[PDB]
Amino acid sequence: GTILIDLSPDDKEFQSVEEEMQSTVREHRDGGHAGGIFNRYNILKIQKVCNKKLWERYTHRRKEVSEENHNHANERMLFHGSPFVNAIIHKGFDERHAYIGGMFGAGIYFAENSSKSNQYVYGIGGGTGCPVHKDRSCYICHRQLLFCRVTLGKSFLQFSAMAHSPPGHHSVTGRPSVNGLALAEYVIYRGEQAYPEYLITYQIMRPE
Ligand SMILES: O=c1[nH]c(-c2ccc(Cl)cc2)cc2c(F)cccc12
Ligand SMILES: [Zn+2]
Repeated sequence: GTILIDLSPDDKEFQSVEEEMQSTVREHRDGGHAGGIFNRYNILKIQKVCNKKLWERYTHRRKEVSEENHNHANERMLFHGSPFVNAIIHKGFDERHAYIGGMFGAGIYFAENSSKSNQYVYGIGGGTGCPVHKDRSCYICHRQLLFCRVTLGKSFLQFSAMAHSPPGHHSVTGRPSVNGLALAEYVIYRGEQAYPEYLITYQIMRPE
């Protein structure tokens, strides 16, 4: 049921998505080991992901959460990087897309920093890099990230350097508490709480 609709680079939607992608790159504590060395991306394509069934599944759950949280879904737009991006856009999020060894337990992880999600495009820790060159800092191969609509509801705040949500909460927020520049990360425990709205195709760019 999924179709992908290409956005024109002249479209304001393309432009606002590209800006969120570019402006949320930061330095990482691994010095680029997992995701590569770059300060910016070359955006090749942005597509809108359209699937009526998956959208209805998302809004149904969003309404349940909202009604449990004084009519506030606490919806964010967040990045997700995964080797399973092709399954996600066709079948939605589910337990198979969880990060089992994540620091907030087995759930589905999202980032405010696009460069954090970039670390997972080729697997946990960048795996072995691109399939063609075996290079985690490959500047040639095309990568994909999802920019997703995520319902957090009442989020459990974890201050910090598929399982269940902590009782009485709909998500967990990983607040950065050592790296002063890092943005937050978030975890949901039900795949119906995210919709994969934009597929972004890009390369990381070698600093000049
Ligand atoms: O985008 C993310 N993806 C993942 C991740 C996705 C799939 C697998 Cl198989 C493992 C980790 C993990 C992750 C994280 F731990 C923090 C912030 C963002 C992300
Ligand atoms: Zn490559």
